Amino acid sequence: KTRWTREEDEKLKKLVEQNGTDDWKVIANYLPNRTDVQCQHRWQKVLNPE
Ligand code: NA
Repeated sequence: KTRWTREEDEKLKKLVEQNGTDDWKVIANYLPNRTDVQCQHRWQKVLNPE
């Protein structure tokens, strides 16, 4: 239940740009306390502000 920080969002965006989205476990590996699913969901949100 940890809120997302701007630094996390930026890291998330760059991690996806460099690695792609075929493996969310790779992306999550670099975001402490964030799982693959949490990273995919956040990414979808940052792409289109709900
Ligand atoms: Na993680």
